[PDB]
Amino acid sequence: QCVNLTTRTQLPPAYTNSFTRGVYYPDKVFRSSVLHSTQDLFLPFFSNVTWFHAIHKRFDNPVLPFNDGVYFASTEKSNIIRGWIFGTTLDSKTQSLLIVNNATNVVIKVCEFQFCNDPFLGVYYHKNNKSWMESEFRVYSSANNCTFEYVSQPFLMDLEGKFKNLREFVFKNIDGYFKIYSKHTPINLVRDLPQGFSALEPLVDLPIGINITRFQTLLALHRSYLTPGDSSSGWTAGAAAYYVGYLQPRTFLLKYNENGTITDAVDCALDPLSETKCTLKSFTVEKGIYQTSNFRVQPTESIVRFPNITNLCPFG
Amino acid sequence: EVFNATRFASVYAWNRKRISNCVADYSVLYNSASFSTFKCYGVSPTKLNDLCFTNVYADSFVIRGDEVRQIAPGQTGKIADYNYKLPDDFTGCVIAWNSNNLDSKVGGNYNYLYRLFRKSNLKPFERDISTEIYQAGSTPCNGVEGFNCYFPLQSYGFQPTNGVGYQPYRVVVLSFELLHAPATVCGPKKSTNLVKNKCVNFNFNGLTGTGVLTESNKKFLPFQQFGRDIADTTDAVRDPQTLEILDITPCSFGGVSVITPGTNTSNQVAVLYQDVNCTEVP
Amino acid sequence: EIVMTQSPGTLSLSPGERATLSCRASQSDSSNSLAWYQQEPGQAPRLLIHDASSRATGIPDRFSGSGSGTDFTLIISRLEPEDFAVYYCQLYGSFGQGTRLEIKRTVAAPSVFIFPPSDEQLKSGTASVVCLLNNFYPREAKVQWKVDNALQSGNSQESVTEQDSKDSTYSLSSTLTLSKADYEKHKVYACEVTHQGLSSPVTKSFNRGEC
Amino acid sequence: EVQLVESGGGLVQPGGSLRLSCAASGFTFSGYWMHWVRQAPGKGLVWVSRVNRDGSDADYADSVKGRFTISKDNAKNTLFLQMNSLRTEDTAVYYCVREATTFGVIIMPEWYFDLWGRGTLVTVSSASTKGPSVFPLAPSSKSTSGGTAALGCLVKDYFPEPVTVSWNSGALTSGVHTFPAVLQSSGLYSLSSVVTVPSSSLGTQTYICNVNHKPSNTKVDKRVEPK
Ligand SMILES: *[C@@H]1O[C@H](CO[C@@H]2O[C@@H](C)[C@@H](O)[C@@H](O)[C@@H]2O)[C@@H](O[C@@H]2O[C@H](CO)[C@@H](O[C@@H]3O[C@H](CO)[C@@H](O)[C@H](O)[C@@H]3O)[C@H](O)[C@H]2NC(C)=O)[C@H](O)[C@H]1NC(C)=O
Ligand SMILES: *[C@@H]1O[C@H](CO)[C@@H](O[C@@H]2O[C@H](CO)[C@@H](O)[C@H](O)[C@H]2NC(C)=O)[C@H](O)[C@H]1NC(C)=O
Ligand SMILES: *[C@@H]1O[C@H](CO)[C@@H](O)[C@H](O)[C@H]1NC(C)=O
Ligand SMILES: *[C@@H]1O[C@H](CO)[C@@H](O)[C@H](O)[C@H]1NC(C)=O
Ligand SMILES: *[C@@H]1O[C@H](CO)[C@@H](O)[C@H](O)[C@H]1NC(C)=O
Ligand SMILES: *[C@@H]1O[C@H](CO)[C@@H](O)[C@H](O)[C@H]1NC(C)=O
Ligand SMILES: *[C@@H]1O[C@H](CO)[C@@H](O)[C@H](O)[C@H]1NC(C)=O
Ligand SMILES: *[C@@H]1O[C@H](CO)[C@@H](O)[C@H](O)[C@H]1NC(C)=O
Ligand SMILES: *[C@@H]1O[C@H](CO)[C@@H](O)[C@H](O)[C@H]1NC(C)=O
Ligand SMILES: *[C@@H]1O[C@H](CO)[C@@H](O)[C@H](O)[C@H]1NC(C)=O
Repeated sequence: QCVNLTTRTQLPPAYTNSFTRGVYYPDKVFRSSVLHSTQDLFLPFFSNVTWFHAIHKRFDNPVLPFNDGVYFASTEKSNIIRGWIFGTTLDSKTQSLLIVNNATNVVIKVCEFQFCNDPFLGVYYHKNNKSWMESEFRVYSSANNCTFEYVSQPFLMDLEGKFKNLREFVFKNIDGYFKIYSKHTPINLVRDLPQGFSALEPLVDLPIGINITRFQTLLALHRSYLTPGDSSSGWTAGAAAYYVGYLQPRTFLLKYNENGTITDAVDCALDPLSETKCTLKSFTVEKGIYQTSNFRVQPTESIVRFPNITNLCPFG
Repeated sequence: EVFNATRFASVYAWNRKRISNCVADYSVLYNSASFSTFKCYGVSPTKLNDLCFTNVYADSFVIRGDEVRQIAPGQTGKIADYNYKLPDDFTGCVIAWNSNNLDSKVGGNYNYLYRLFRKSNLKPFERDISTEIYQAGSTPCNGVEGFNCYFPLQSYGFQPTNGVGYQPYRVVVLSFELLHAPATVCGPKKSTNLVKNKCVNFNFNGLTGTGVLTESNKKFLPFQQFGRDIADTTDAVRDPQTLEILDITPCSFGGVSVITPGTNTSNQVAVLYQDVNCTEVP
Repeated sequence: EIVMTQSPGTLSLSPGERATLSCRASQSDSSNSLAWYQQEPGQAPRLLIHDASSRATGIPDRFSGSGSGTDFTLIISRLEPEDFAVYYCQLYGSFGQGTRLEIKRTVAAPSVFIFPPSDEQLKSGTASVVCLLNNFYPREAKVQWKVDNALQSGNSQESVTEQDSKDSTYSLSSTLTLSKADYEKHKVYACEVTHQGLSSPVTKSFNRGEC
Repeated sequence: EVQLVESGGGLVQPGGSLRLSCAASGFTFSGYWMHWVRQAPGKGLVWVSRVNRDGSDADYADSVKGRFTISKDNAKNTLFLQMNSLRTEDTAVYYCVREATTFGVIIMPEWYFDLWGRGTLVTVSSASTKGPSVFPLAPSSKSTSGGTAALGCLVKDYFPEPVTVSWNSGALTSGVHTFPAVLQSSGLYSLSSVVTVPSSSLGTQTYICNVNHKPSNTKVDKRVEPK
């Protein structure tokens, strides 16, 4: 069943500085007490991250374009954020990736789904037994021509209705492989992402193999007893916050401690001090003058000057 | 799961099953001696266990003994032109075996059917099902029964006791796709017993080298496979079957110096093996 | 479709002398797929030989035969007092009629007794006259009824018994059933037994009404 | 161990229906192809039908086509044979037998039976159960030859399944002759069981015959008079 319901308030999206967040292990190579420089698709330090709300009413889950690599963060305790859908048309014509972390299952199917324009979930909390059970499964209408299937061992979930845990994800789809990097960390503040540095470990490498140019986030509803309206305008749920950033081709300096974990990082093309630190392969630079790069004036226009002749050649 | 099954589809409506995301062992199938016909095109039967592929298409059907050669590139006949056609450059293998004692019914078996007449040629990997009665003369057909209007479908009639050319044979065709894509099906990879404290070659998940493997005290994170040094040199590897960290030490080597006085003073010489323990010299 | 004709139909043999059993298949495309069985009359068939060449577990080394083509022959090296059974051949879609093996013995003179219906039988409404051949060998004879000094057939039933093991002999019992209205008309009822081992056929006459 | 237990069968009027079951224990019943066969009284074994591992493909014989259905569920672990519109020539004892499966790359049935279960007797007739009628068969003078003699009994109009007989509570055999029953007109099974006992022995011990009739539990004992 496809349901298109919108009763939310209208407000422009917010933005935040990404800070020193969104650093993932570029490779499975162990390094101890070694400063290593890599050139990959990273989130720039202090980037402009987009901020989305799911307060009670806001249910903003827009169809954002999927540029090369996507950074994702989520702070919540009601676990309304479930999964993501990836594709080009988000229609039956083209293959689309679908990942759902529902009540008890974590499912990953790449299929030519006929997605409803407003995909979501829904949980009924019956007071007869004081249990939450997902009564609404409304994301796609048809599932045909399935190619890759992968289900993890089912894990039951509380599904409480209401910002103490942070789930950081990096989705990078290159060379026919969709790479997921994940990191779960306890967060005390309930309004903004922390300034502390965190390293995102690889989670799963799915050989999916499609153009991914527009990704969407799937949320769930927690209608228990507060909604008297029909199931087209009346709903209720908890609070959620998720941030979306874009990855760019960047050169980074990564610091490994003796245990092999990334404890610090430096974005080379951020500021002259950072670029100098990258050049010296060190996190501390002594007093002095260091040559780092070359400044070049970039061209502004293009001019073409050809003879004013117009007669066509006698190729006929 | 697909070929132990007791049901095989009709040739004109054959069953195609896709195979992906697994490891395929063709050598064990080839070694087993219970099949009476095996041939391949574009590849030799002995090498499939060493190749990787992106998709496998399994076609299953049942045909008579005297028709098994029709499933081949560049072939013509009733099956090749009305039921099942494959391209001239078809890359794969056609296998067939005796199922006479399993797919026959008394007085001719009508549960299995083939297309006798069709209006056009069959494209490779083209499946068609139709029921309009064929027209061959000057009498209306395609919905009406007249003179010389015959159904464009016919039954083998697999009798329980027939000649080898009429007994039902289960034919399975494996179609292979060499398209540029991440491989999903490959031959099973094999590992040998680990040996430590010796100068021995190693191939750890594609990391190849020579050295001495020793038990190490390092602590990889539970996603890393091998370590590196400051100068980007492989120095530790996690074993893929024991999840154990092994330090890699280059095999002892060095220069050989011949300390000697003048040849006219004496011929006695001494040999210096640089940076070599005397136990490893012999 | 296939017919398995077993030859000979009945083979008689001494307890020690050997023999062979032959089977003919109508359509000889079995490619040496054949099975042999030995079944006592009172218990299930037991497997003897698979693929017509090899022997299964528990089969003695005596059972060993081989055959090719339409003529499949199974040989038995020696004999013991256990072959009082029926040998059956098996193709995938057919079976044999069966061949019985009998222990030979010297010819025995049958002894026939005639029992008339009793009074309890007399009041029921159906009269049965029974003839019992006892201690008779070998298994081939004919029994005839003479009612009112005239033979008749198609009205009596004959029954045979499996040969005993203690002394290798059998018995045959035959009953003639009729209504009382027909029974009272006649007065003389005789039983004639014919046997190739007898010098003359044996006649036994009975008078109705006892004495 | 490994055995097959047959259930069902018995008396049934012609043109009726019946169900036969074969319970299995001790072996993987799903993976083996199954067979049903029968044996007429005093005749050879006659094959009936097949069934696959899942239980969908059968090749019912020409004698049993159209009116016999075979079913094989894997969970309940038993085999079924349902018969409709039974005719008189089908009076027999049915066995259920396995088919040798090699378990290899192909299951590859070998068209051979390895284990024979204990079957049941099925009888089709228009008659009904009735009590047997008995009367002693004691030779009189001029009918008994020599010191040794034979003494026995004839049973008549005994329609149901075969009955067993004994003498003196089965305390002696003296070479009992079984005399298997025979079928006559109007559906009657009859047998004359006789034990060879010398005639010059009656008078000091009583001779009692016991027709142990199990089906309808009509146990009868008879006394033989020397006439
Ligand atoms: C092969 O010849 C064709 C056809 O040329 C025409 O017919 C010949 C028999 C002679 O009589 C020619 O003189 C005559 O032009 C050539 O194709 C032609 O290409 C030209 C240039 O692109 C086309 O002119 C344009 O066409 C469209 C309108 O149709 C507009 O873009 C312009 O207004 C302009 O007229 C011309 O239509 C086209 N001819 C035809 C019939 O479609 C061709 O160039 C020549 N081969 C080579 C290699 O030069
Ligand atoms: C991968 O698929 C995407 C999704 O359509 C393609 O991107 C679009 O390409 C068309 C080509 O006409 C452009 O007009 C659109 O603007 C593109 N979309 C975006 C968001 O940039 C892309 O071309 C595909 N690539 C290949 C190699 O097939
Ligand atoms: C982020 O985007 C918002 C859009 O309103 C803008 O106000 C802000 O200055 C941007 N920050 C940057 C580009 O650093
Ligand atoms: C878990 O698996 C079941 C069975 O395949 C599936 O239908 C379901 O979607 C999954 N769980 C939930 C809670 O949706
Ligand atoms: C999946 O396959 C069918 C035929 O097997 C094909 O027609 C179809 O295009 C594919 N599905 C979709 C949703 O495009
Ligand atoms: C490294 O790991 C050890 C345990 O192996 C731990 O005691 C130590 O604190 C870690 N060092 C750092 C700098 O985190
Ligand atoms: C064309 O070329 C002529 C000859 O050089 C020049 O005089 C004239 O200005 C040109 N015209 C244009 C429009 O450029
Ligand atoms: C399969 O993999 C596990 C994980 O490496 C390993 O412990 C196990 O021994 C492997 N099985 C083998 C080598 O037979
Ligand atoms: C070796 O020794 C002799 C005697 O001392 C000396 O004369 C000669 O030159 C020497 N040979 C060389 C090649 O120096
Ligand atoms: C040679 O090997 C022995 C035994 O392992 C070791 O104790 C010793 O230190 C080594 N010698 C040198 C010079 O490294």
